[PDB]
Amino acid sequence: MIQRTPKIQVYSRHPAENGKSNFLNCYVSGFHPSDIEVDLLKNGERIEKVEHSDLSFSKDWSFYLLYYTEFTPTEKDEYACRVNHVTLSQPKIVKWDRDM
Amino acid sequence: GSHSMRYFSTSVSRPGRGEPRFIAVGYVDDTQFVRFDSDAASQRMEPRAPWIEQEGPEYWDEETGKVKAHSQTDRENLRIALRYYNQSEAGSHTLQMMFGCDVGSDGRFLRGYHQYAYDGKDYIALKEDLRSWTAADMAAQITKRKWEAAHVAEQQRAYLEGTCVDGLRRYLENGKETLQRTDPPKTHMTHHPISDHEATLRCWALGFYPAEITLTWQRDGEDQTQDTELVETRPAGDGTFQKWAAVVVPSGEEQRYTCHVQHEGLPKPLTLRW
Amino acid sequence: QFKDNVILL
Repeated sequence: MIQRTPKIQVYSRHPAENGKSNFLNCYVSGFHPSDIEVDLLKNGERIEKVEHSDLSFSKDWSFYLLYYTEFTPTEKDEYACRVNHVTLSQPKIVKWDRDM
Repeated sequence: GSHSMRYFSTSVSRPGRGEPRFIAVGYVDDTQFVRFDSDAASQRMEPRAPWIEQEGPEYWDEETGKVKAHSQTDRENLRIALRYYNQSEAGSHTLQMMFGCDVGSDGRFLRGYHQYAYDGKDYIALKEDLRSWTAADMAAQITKRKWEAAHVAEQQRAYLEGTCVDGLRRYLENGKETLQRTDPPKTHMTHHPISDHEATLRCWALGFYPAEITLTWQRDGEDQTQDTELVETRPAGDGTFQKWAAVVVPSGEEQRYTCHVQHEGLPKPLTLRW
Repeated sequence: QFKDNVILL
């Protein structure tokens, strides 16, 4: 049985505005098996209280999850998403890009 | 418009690290409304949409009973599948299941589904006639004969045409203010200078429901099918969805390009130019 | 409304 590597997107719910409180998202999709680790980082350090959607899957049977947290973007603060999966040789860090 | 109800469930063995995890989820269109997680403390079917909360304690009791029994059935199903395949117990395995129905705008039955995947690959599926099974391999052929001998197809027909369409209809009425909405995309273009002789044009679609949409690039009337980066439709987290399509552009050539956007919330397709 | 069905493989 084959395995599929997560696709990863880190993005904000609403267009980014410094001082405006927002939601930071990390969408992992297209993966098999469902065993996965996902974290959102603030300045290279793991955020606590991060929530996630209930595990669900697409028509090709591959899984997807949304990991999210409330935050206020600022120009100096960097955000990232960390993902680990069987198919990955090392944890994957995808940096938040306001433009993407 | 036409609507759908789906239930998805995943059982995964966690060898050496505990008992199998079961997670089921219920959707009406692109909106989740229920969940059950065997690992959770609650041990109950839980509400996930404002409009399902109105269901009395009887509903929640029955739903819990049905999903718990399905959870335990799928735990034995993993053991059966291991046996069919002569797989090692050291390996971790997944059984996924999907069932539900489609209805038209008048609320009539359009289609029923009841299908399984073992380890992310088709196992057995109810055919559209709701009378027979498509089995993907020799193991599924064994399951198929047991299901033919047990008249299981008839039970699923009766559910998919009955309880499934009745429930979908009730949910659609009770959650009318939310489910019946179609939020058209807020569209815009961005420009990001790469180097001297290049820049990325990116076409955005934001805040749409439902998730289906098309974004397409053109260089002066002609399609640009292979130079476009298109990301997956992603949830904003608030009920709505987002997507973008980008093309790399030679410096001073931004005017040649147009972005095209189709969504059911849009009376007519949008065209965007830089 | 979830199905009312114990079905074994």
